[PDB]
Amino acid sequence: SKIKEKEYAVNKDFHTPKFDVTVKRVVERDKVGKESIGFQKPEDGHVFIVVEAEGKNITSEPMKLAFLPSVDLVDENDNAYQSDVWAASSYDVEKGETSSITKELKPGEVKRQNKVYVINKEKFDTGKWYVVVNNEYKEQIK
Ligand SMILES: [Cl-]
Repeated sequence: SKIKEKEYAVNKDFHTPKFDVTVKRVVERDKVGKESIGFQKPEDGHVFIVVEAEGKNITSEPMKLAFLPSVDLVDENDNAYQSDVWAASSYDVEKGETSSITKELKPGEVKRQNKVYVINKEKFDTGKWYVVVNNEYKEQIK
């Protein structure tokens, strides 16, 4: 139809030894970016699936960004998807998240970890989908 975006609220925090990972929402959309920096569109029959997430260092020492837990979009056949780093970057600027990130998070510091996937729309729309955190939690979004 004329519906450009469909949203799935999660709004849950998941505890891992070093980080509390919050998953805010998953968004199905036709494009990412800003008019100033240009827009990106997925190719025919595909959509961008955006998983908005963030991690908070809950230890008393700085921890490396490399240790942030994995957050993956997973289908009913257990295929876990790899984020499109370019689309994710456009989506980040789109949201005003424009600042190089640091290599470590400080104690109590929060770091955005938005993922953007390019998925077949029919597959996304007709199947069951989940967000898997640290290969430890499985949250069904649809
Ligand atoms: Cl805690």
